[PDB]
Formats: sequence, structure tokens, C-alpha cells
Amino acid sequence: KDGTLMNEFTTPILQEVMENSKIMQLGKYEPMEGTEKKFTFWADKPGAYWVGEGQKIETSKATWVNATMRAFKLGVILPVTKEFLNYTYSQFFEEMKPMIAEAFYKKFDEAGILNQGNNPFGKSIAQSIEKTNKVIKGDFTQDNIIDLEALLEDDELEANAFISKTQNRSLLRKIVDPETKERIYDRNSDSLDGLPVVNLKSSNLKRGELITGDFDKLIYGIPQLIEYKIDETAQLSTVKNEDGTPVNLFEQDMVALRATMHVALHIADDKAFAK
Amino acid sequence: KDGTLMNEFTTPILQEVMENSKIMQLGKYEPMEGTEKKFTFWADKPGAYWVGEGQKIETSKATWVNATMRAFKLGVILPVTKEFLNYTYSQFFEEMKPMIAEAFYKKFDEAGILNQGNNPFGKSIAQSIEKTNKVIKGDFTQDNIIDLEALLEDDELEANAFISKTQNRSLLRKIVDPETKERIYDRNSDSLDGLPVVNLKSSNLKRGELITGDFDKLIYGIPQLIEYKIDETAQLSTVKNEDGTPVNLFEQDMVALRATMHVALHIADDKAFAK
Amino acid sequence: KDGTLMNEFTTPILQEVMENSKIMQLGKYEPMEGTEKKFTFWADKPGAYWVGEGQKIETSKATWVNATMRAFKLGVILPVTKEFLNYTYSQFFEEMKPMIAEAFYKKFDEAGILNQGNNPFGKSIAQSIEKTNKVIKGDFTQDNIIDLEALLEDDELEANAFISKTQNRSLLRKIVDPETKERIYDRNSDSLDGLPVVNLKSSNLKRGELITGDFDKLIYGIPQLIEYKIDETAQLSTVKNEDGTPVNLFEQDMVALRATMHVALHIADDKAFAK
Repeated sequence: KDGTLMNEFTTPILQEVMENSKIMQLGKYEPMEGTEKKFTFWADKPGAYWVGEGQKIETSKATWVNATMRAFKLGVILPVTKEFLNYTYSQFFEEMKPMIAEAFYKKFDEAGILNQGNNPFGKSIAQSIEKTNKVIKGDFTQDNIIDLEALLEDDELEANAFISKTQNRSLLRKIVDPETKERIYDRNSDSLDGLPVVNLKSSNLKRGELITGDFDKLIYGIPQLIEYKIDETAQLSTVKNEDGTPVNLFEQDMVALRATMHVALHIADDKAFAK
Repeated sequence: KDGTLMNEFTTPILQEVMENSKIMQLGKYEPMEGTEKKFTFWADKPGAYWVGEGQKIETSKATWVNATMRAFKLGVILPVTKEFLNYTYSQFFEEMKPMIAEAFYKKFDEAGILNQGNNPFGKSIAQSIEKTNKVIKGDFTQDNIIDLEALLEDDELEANAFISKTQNRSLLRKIVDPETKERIYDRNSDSLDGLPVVNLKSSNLKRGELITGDFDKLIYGIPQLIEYKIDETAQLSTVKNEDGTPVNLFEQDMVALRATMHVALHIADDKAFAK
Repeated sequence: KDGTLMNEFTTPILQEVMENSKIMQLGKYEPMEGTEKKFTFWADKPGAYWVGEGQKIETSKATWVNATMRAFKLGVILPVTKEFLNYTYSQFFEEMKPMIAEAFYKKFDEAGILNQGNNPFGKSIAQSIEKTNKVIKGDFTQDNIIDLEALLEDDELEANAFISKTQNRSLLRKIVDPETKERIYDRNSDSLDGLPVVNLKSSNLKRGELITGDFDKLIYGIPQLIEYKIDETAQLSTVKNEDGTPVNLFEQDMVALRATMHVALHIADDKAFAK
């Protein structure tokens, strides 16, 4: 029962999502340990005659929270016996070692970009929106896009790239100004004010494009190694009983990964409101 | 306590039983997967004048049930510490890897030949005797042997080789015809009608020789590999407690084996009856 | 939390204690198996005229009890994750493989020398003091040292070397005769009668120097090997639960060691008494 050999092919959507997630982060200068901290604040005070003005700047803030990749899989447990007997299932498991690692990289970037997704807690757009008021409620408009861009530009510096989902892109392309084309209307990516927007995969976000300022990304690197003892959910196919076993049966190779993201001071956000 | 080094020698009876079990099966053309099926049936219908006779033959039957070899042993668990310390016990365990594999091959052939032995269920003589009436009850006789051979020859084809146990061979050699020698009486194996009988090890069978028609045998091949985590019965010698351990202590190397036997249409059988 | 990298240096006291423990034993001719036994007893009987004197000597006594080194450590379990990430903790664990093995060698010699320390039970000074009266109660004195030496010399042979602790050495150096210097008074080790005393680490002994006769030492040799499944005490740092796990998490490499000590007939002992 349930013993058949079949060839499996990798999906094209997973490869496109992995490239989109890497471009959305835009990290610079990767470090092994979380030691880097911003100290600049700039203090200045003016007088008129015979006055002693005091100026001092001191700050320390470092974020370090590693996210581990998935080890043993419940679906791979049934395929473990198929991998030993058939060459087709063994080749599929080898391709899965690179497929799941890209998916783990995509989920790490999603946790910082979206407030609902939690993995590191207190990084990128998720920490910026809760601490400082930047997100605007309502429908997307050409006049509203110019107003939202001005508020983001006022906080220290101006935004370079904006992350947008495919579902949000459809609503953005539909909206157009009376005289100006604004939303694409040719071949290139649509721009709200001037700068081009980059595509990013999102599950929590549905409507509205969010822009990110400056954020550094650092990762150790995803590796693949076979493991004999690993904690997994109980599963039975034929003539087997499982209740508290982890060392007796191996399902999938344990992947080790460590990635850390630097927290941003201010980030632009947009969300649709319904009443 | 219980710590002594001694040299062990392999028994001659196990080697003879392994060769007898391989000859008794008489398998032809081994396959990796159970895909082969018999389709021939032969249909024929005769008439006289202006008649439309319909003839069609279609059949599909494939048997596939793999039998796994024994892994960790309870007797080898006490010998595991002796193998690490002494070279004599380690050499005995290496010889046991080939000895138990031959015993596993002998048990697989016994399951098809004898109805009581179950491993695959629904193969060779065990499936033929239950589905079709072929076995005869009573004492072995020269006139009875000729009558039993005629019934086996009527079903499709004639029998080539008959499997016989050592206990059944003693009763067979004692019986002899009034004019003809019949049972050996020289040097070669005893024949009931004409064709020679092959020796086979049997635990369930006691009296009466059983003949097998055509049956194909296919096996992947017995291998030996060391294992750290394997489910075994609890055992304690000195200063140890066991209740639910499989990964902590290793007893014997886990042997992997897969063998499948093709089901036969008709097979001759003989058994003694008592009242 | 609790994640910092720091360089660790080996202590000088552990190296000095290891050399002192090896010198205190003074074992000769090492054997793999406990088969050696003393048979000599010497029997003699004298007469005068027409007398038949019978003389016979037969004896058999062999001691064999192996002591195993420590495997997984509770302190190393927290350092296991630090060893994989940082090179400083991994180098400290490699040095610990040789440090703990020397400590295990020191504890084995302490079990025979001191009655309180049990590992083998029935070896060296621990078996000699309980079976035969040799230990003297009271304060250490120059006249008492000469009296204690005479009792030890009477039993078969004379003592060659005496084991002394650092705490007992301070009291021994303070005591001195009216005319003779006795206790060191130059540079070399202090002698009670003539022969020099060797330093040995002791936890049970506090006052009084004990002398050992003849005792053979035999050991297989300490080795280091990595283990996946080993029984250890439950420990948790962050987001982990432990109750009955040994195979899932590895703390330290399992060291295998076997050492045996030959029992002595008579050994000198000294202890202080308080009323």
C-alpha cells in the first residue's frame, strides 16, 4: 500500500519568490556577531553674547536574533523509504535541501517587512510602525501617494525603494491620474513619485505599498547535514507505532541557518481601511 | 561476572540447509519490481455450419511481498561488550552476518512450501493447497504414489522436482514394492515414479513428500550494516536498567533484505492421517 | 542570553597532581587480563630422629576491577553550542579530554590509598588496614615514627616509599627532634627514618603519613571518542524541555578507560586521634 515511484519537478514560482525576497531587503556589510551600533545624533545650540552652550551625542543599539531552518519533515517521513528504494525520490529530496533554504530566507525577510509575521521580533518595518506613526489608513490615490512620500522624506532621509505585493500591484496599476500616466503604462515598474518599486512576496499584506529606508542584513549561510536524532511529530503508515520517538527513525536532513537583521528608525507603510 | 573469552566454530548443518533451500525453490528470471503477470488462458469453440464462435483471453496476477531480515539480537547484546574487548567474539559476530542471512533465506522458502509458516501469505504450495484440492490423506504407498502423480500431471503440466524432508525420507525409504526396488536401493535419491526428489528443510511437515510445479523467485540481495538505534527487548546483566531503550545501546548490526515469490497455480502435496 | 566568547587557560595544579599520583602507585609489569597470582608461602618443619615432616605451599589470589572514565558532562552541555559557534570553546573541550583523563587516573590511585574512597573495593591500603591491624592512633612524633616503621618492616619486607599529603606535610615539617633535624631542614623531601617520602593528593586523609609495600598497576589506556547517545542529567537553558533524553542531545565525548590494581598483603598507616 502507498508504494509507487514517480518523477518530481521543481516549481518556477519558488525560484522567482527567492530572488524577489533577496532584492527587497537591500542589506549592506554583513557581520558575524551583532556588535555594530549607531552613535550619531548631532547636537547644536546657538546664543548671542557670553553664553556657554553644551553639545553631546551618545547612542548604542544592536539587534541580534538568529532564525533556524526546518529540520525533519512530516511529508518527507513517508518519502524516506521511497528515497532508499527509488532514485527519483532521492533526487527530489536533494533538490528540497536548496528549495526549503530559499523559503526560509524568504520567511525571514517577511517577518521584518510585515507586523503579523514574527520570528526575530523588533526589526525593520514591524518595529518602525508600532513605535512611530507612519502608516496611513484609506484607499490608494495619486494625491495620497505624494502626501505619504513627504512624511517619509522628513524623517532623517528620503526613501530609495518600496516593497509591493502582487495583489496590491493590481489595485495600484488600475489607479491613474487625469493627465499623468503614473502607474507603469509601458513596460517598466510603476512609480508613485519617481523612484521604482520592487516586487516582494507577502502573506499578511493585501493592499498598500510599504517603503523601507536603511537596513543592514547579515547571515552565516544555509548548510545541509544528515541527522539521526531529531524531534518530530508522530506518523504511522503500516505496522508501526509512534508516541515519543526521535532517534529511532529519520525523516529529513537537519538544516542549520543563522540570520540577523538591523532595526530601522523610520519606515513608510500603507494599508486599506474599511467601515 | 560472566566475563570469559572463548573461540567459536560454525556448524556444518547450517551450510547444508542453506544449499538445500536454494535448490528447492528452483526460481527463474529475477525482477526488481513485481510487474510480471500471466495472461494466457486459451479459448476455443467449434461449430458445424453458419455459427459465430467468440474466443478471448485476458488475465492479470502479480505477487509482491518483501521479507525483512533480523536486526538486533538478544543473545548478541551480552556478546557486544565481549566483541569490543576480545577478538574471538568479534570474529564470531562477523560470521553470524552470513549465517543468519542464509537462515533468513531458508525461512522465506519454508513459508511458501509449508502452509503453517507465514511470512508473505498467498504464495507457492501454501496458496495452492487451500484454493484447490490436491493434498491426499493417509499412509505412503507405491500404488498411492502413482495415483497422486497422475492428479498433479493433469493440471496444466507435469511435475519436475519434489521437495522432501529428512523425517519423511526415512519412512519413504522403508517402503518398497514386491518386484521393483523403487526407493533408492543404490546411492542416488529415491524416486516415486521416475523423477528424482530434492532435500528440503521443514519444521511443519513430518510425513509425505510435496511436489512443486513452476514458481519464479526474485530477491534484491542480503546486506550487512551497523546501526545505532534499533528496537529490541529489554536485557540487564550488571548495574543496568532497561524499560524503553533502543538508541542508547547497540546489540547487533541491522540486516536489510527483500525477497518475493511468484504464486503457483497447482502443487502436489502429501500428508499422513491418524484416527 | 548567556552567549559570550572567552579564552580559557589550563590550571598548573592539575598537571602537578597527575604526576604525583603516577609516582605514588609505583606499579610494575602491566597485564591485559587479571590472571597473575602469588603462590609462595614457604613451609618448614624440624625434628630430631626418625620423624616425617610435611611441607606444602599453595595459594591463588587475583584482583580485577576496571574503573570507567566520565562521559557526558552537565557543564559541557551549555558549552556544546559555544564549541560549534566559537573556536575558543572547542579548543577548551579538546584540552579537557586530556585533563579529565588525568583526573580519572588520580581518583583510581586515591581509592586504593584511602579507605573512604571506593571505586574497586578491596585493593592496596584500603584492604590492608581493614584486614590487618597496622594503623596507629595519636599525634605524630619522632619516637612514634621509629616505632611505626618497625611494625611495617616485620611483615614480610621493609617499606621503600611513603605517600604523604600537603596538609599532613605541614605538621610533619613542624615536628623536629632535640638533636637531629629529621624533617627536611635543607631542600630535599623529609624522611622519618631514612627513606624519602613522595607527595600524593588526598581528600579523605588529613594527618599522618601512610607507607605502601609492593603493588602492581595495570591499565589498558585512556581514549577519547565522540558519542551521540549517552545517559545524562536533564538541563535547560532557553526554549527546551528535558525529562528523559540521552540520544537527542550530545554534551561531551565518551571516554573509555580500564585500570586494575593488585592487592597488597601489608601496608603502614598513620592517623590523628582526638578526644
